[PDB]
Amino acid sequence: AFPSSVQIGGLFIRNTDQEYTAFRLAIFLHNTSPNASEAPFNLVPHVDNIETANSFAVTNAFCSQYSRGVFAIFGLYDKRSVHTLTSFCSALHISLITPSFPTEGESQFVLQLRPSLRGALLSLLDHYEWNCFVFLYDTDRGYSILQAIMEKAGQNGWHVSAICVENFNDVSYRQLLEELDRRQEKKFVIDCEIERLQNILEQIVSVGKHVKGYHYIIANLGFKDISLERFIHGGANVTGFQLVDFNTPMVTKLMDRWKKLDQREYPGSETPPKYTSALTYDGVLVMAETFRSLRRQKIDISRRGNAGDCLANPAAPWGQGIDMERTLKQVRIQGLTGNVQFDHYGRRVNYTMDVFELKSTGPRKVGYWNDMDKLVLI
Amino acid sequence: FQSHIIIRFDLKTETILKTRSLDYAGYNNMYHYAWGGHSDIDLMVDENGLWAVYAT
Amino acid sequence: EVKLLESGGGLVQPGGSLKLSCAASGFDFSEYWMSWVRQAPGKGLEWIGEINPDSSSIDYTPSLKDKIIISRDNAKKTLYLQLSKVRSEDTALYYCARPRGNYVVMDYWGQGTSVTVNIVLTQSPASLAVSLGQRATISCRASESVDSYGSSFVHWYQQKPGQPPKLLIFLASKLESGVPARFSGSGSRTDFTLTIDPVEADDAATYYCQQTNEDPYTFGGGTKLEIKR
Amino acid sequence: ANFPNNIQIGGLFPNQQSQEHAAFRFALSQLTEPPKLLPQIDIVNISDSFEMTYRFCSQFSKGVYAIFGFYERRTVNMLTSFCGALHVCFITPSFPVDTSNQFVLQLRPELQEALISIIDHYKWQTFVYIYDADRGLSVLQRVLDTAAEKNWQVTAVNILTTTEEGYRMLFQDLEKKKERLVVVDCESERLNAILGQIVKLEKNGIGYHYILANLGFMDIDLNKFKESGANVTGFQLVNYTDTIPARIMQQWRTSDSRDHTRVDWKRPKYTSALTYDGVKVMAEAFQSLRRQRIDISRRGNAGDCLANPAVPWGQGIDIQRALQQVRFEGLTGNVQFNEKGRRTNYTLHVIEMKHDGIRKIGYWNEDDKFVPA
Ligand SMILES: *[C@@H]1O[C@H](CO)[C@@H](O[C@@H]2O[C@H](CO)[C@@H](O[C@@H]3O[C@H](CO)[C@@H](O)[C@H](O)[C@@H]3O)[C@H](O)[C@H]2NC(C)=O)[C@H](O)[C@H]1NC(C)=O
Ligand SMILES: *[C@@H]1O[C@H](CO)[C@@H](O[C@@H]2O[C@H](CO)[C@@H](O)[C@H](O)[C@H]2NC(C)=O)[C@H](O)[C@H]1NC(C)=O
Ligand SMILES: *[C@@H]1O[C@H](CO)[C@@H](O[C@@H]2O[C@H](CO)[C@@H](O)[C@H](O)[C@H]2NC(C)=O)[C@H](O)[C@H]1NC(C)=O
Ligand SMILES: *[C@@H]1O[C@H](CO)[C@@H](O[C@@H]2O[C@H](CO)[C@@H](O)[C@H](O)[C@H]2NC(C)=O)[C@H](O)[C@H]1NC(C)=O
Ligand SMILES: *[C@@H]1O[C@H](CO)[C@@H](O)[C@H](O)[C@H]1NC(C)=O
Ligand SMILES: *[C@@H]1O[C@H](CO)[C@@H](O)[C@H](O)[C@H]1NC(C)=O
Ligand SMILES: *[C@@H]1O[C@H](CO)[C@@H](O)[C@H](O)[C@H]1NC(C)=O
Repeated sequence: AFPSSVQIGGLFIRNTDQEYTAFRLAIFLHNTSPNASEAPFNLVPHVDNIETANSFAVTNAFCSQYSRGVFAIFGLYDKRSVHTLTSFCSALHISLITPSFPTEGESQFVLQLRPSLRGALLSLLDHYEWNCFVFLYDTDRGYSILQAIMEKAGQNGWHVSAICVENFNDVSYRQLLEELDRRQEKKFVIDCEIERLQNILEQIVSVGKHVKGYHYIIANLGFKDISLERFIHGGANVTGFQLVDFNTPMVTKLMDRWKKLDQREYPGSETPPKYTSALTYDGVLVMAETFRSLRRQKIDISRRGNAGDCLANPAAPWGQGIDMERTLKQVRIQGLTGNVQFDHYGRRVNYTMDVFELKSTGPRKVGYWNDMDKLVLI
Repeated sequence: FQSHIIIRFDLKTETILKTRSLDYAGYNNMYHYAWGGHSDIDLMVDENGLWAVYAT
Repeated sequence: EVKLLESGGGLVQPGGSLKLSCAASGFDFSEYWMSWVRQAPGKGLEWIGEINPDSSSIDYTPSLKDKIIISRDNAKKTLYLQLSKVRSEDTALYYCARPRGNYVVMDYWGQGTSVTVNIVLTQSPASLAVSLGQRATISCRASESVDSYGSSFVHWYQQKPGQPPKLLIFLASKLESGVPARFSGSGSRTDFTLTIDPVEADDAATYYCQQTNEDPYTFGGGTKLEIKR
Repeated sequence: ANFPNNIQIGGLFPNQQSQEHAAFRFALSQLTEPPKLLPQIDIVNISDSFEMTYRFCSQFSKGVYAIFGFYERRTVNMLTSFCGALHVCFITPSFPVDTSNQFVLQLRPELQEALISIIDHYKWQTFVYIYDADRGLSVLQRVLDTAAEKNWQVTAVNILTTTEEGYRMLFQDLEKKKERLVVVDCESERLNAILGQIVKLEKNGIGYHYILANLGFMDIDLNKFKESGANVTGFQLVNYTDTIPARIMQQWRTSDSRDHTRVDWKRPKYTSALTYDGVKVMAEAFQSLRRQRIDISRRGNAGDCLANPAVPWGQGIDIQRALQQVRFEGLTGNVQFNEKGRRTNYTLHVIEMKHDGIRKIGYWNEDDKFVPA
């Protein structure tokens, strides 16, 4: 006697129009499906766009969604909201599907869709035989990449000049680039946000380091979504990573609907989907798959008696939450990002990415990185 | 207060006429606005008449 | 474990001033304050005087305050107590002891000697005799609270006639340091209890329960323990 | 009237048995002024945000005026957001962080600048920085950035992620060259085991200069590092020779009221001094509130913490201003907070030990920097 409507939660972040559009499109495609096996129920999303005021607003949104009787919450977080959201989700046995930056400490009731970027970066830095370079980073997504880079430098004798560019402006960017060129530093690894990376690239073109002889490695999961036009003409060496393969039947099947969508009804559809939107779509597919698997397991999901206040004096975890988390960690689906499968820590396992390089004609696929096969070149 | 009840009150005769219940509506900061403050039910008028915006 | 040396016990003239040499060997009185306790023969101990570690202000016995004056030097680590109009009952065994609050090893009283010129508790059984290697339990009932300021505020001292007393169990959480005695306080301990297992010939002494919860620290009647053959 | 007779103060302590709790109780018992502080202490896991926010909301609904507790890297942002939203002051002796509000008073002074000045004084250019992950990475960023400007060679080693074999390989690489330079930035309760690891399997002597980045130099057992040629340089915030700290410790020693836990001795920690001075700044701030006849008493019971139109109480800004405009001499010295709620205008006693004893080589200030002596 599975319920015909299953309530899910959605927590969204500032500047999340396109990912919310992908979430709504996936909800549309699941709910109005011609096949009766793909949609044996109906997903009811309780959506909160908070424009976060940190943990206070996150806790308020989580309590508002928890009182409605949601089974799983599809939420995003930043550096100021990951800990409270993960602790609230783990304490109350509510699953959290997040396409945000991956973490390590949270190991209960958290499913992260974004794969880690440390292994591919280390394999690329050791296949390129880099021993003295400059790492421009920011702390908006954790310290895992910086820690891994410093550990590899200590274990291999590299010379990494680590610079945090969180509070850097355009003038300071130009001064830093000129100072680094004065020290004959031409090898760079950039791990920043999308806007910060675009500003860094604009400053690099402004000072004129996009000419041949300069090498840049972009620590981003989307390489074709970055406007790299002057670097093609200048001849600078640019190497990047891509998570979603645009020459995949599922991805082009989605793209057929994406170009047919209405901008005034589905905002953010005027541009091709980023990797975050693809991860959101894959997360909705994962939720549908695990709800169908729970239906096949004869588990009557319900939150009739657990609906109430989050901060009660006795902690009242959901009884069937551990069943939901066990079913969520056992999924193995095919989607926009390829093979979606999770380990017992709720992290991405068995994923394949494509390592691209910038040539005179554009981005050229050079190799592919797999979790167990490391870097394989073509 | 603390109910999904719409009340009509006269500002001239100072008496009560109708106290109806909004069917399937949230109350007590259940479905408020972004600013909150127990704004779960919003009553307005337009050229066509009287309208109520709430959530279900 | 600090060392305390006390020697020179002998009779004096009628009303003559007497002094006892208490030397703190291996340590100094600045780390742990030295306090002198007077015990009569066949009676509980009484606090003769409490001093300070920095040698700023010293106290005296609550019974006879102005009758006895004790002067101590922390740098020299030497304490001397004097009195006037000494009587037959005033010639009791006076022993110096370092402060037990600093550490378990710091609870090392002096040798003590006798001359011929509070806390209320009852320990049972009074007459105890068991063979070597046996387990012995003694219950010390008290009229005060079993624990002051949360933790226990009672202790057990294993004293012998003519020998330096030693504190085996203190506050039911820190046993005697250096030589870990098998008997220590445990549990809620409404009555002070210490399960000695296994027993030994060297572990045969008079165990007296003194409660620091009730001001001042005065030794009770205690329970006598021996080695049955 | 000017102030309520009894003022409720919340407390979030990691455990019941600690030296910090004993310092809290003794500092509360010392005060005899008419403004009395009633403590409400809850034992709460500091690594869980759910339990910590439940305790915070319970204490806020009870009606506390200020909260004295500890946090971690997980609960710092939550506490900062809740204090900035509800205008409730939080006084802490934990590690300072850059991401904070004006309602969080961090009693522990920063050390990320004195360490750089000490390294610059010793003319270090190639060294190994052994740091702790769960202590804040701001000092590691500062070290790396200063290395980037000054062309240093820093080998960053994490304590958690390095096993014994990795430490052995790192130290063999250190003895490959002549000048072995190590900067350790880690807490005392783990630095004891770290130094035991260094002295047990690894070795030192004739070189191996260590710079220990901590606020307490007498808080660790350096006898294992003694009787060798290794040089250890650290920072000292409190020393028990000056008149006020000696008087406070003497009153603590000869206390008529017995303290809790087991002992209050055997290398007392600087966090107890920070707790003592936190109670003291709370007391002086509330007495200054009573002196100026500014009404602080609550006009109505506080509601739920999760009210969406959360308006701040009007006395919160006055409480924060009184807590911030404080200048007294305590255990750790001069206690004074700037406009950002962190400690400023203070001093550290730079102490070196080179197989002879303890020698003070100078002091570091926020204005005169490292002045040798
Ligand atoms: C205080 O709260 C923290 C949460 O921030 C608690 O840490 C958490 O402890 C649980 C176990 O009690 C950990 O779950 C286990 O994790 C291991 C992997 O380390 C996994 O193999 C097990 O199957 C299980 O899931 C949890 O990971 C951990 N969270 C962390 C470290 O972020 C801590 O235990 C609490 N302390 C007390 C005294 O309650
Ligand atoms: C990694 O993913 C691949 C799929 O891309 C897995 O290969 C599948 O393995 C199952 C058996 O468990 C077969 O039924 C499928 O036909 C395989 N698909 C293929 C070959 O395309 C592979 O098992 C995964 N590895 C791990 C360790 O999970
Ligand atoms: C650690 O301290 C010792 C003691 O000062 C230093 O040894 C001195 O080294 C200099 C130059 O090498 C000599 O001129 C002195 O005679 C040495 N003094 C003694 C007492 O031997 C040692 O160099 C220091 N270690 C480091 C790494 O700076
Ligand atoms: C930094 O702290 C010191 C130490 O308290 C302050 O020095 C005191 O200043 C006041 C007023 O100027 C004097 O009355 C005290 O006698 C000083 N004490 C000592 C020990 O010198 C100093 O003023 C503080 N600096 C700032 C900018 O607040
Ligand atoms: C719809 O898709 C499901 C899953 O592939 C399949 O089992 C079912 O037969 C399909 N129904 C129709 C009518 O094609
Ligand atoms: C630029 O990239 C090409 C292709 O990988 C490589 O052969 C060349 O050595 C690179 N040059 C520099 C300066 O990195
Ligand atoms: C200890 O404090 C006293 C205060 O009078 C000071 O003179 C002395 O230099 C301090 N010692 C150290 C090592 O800082």
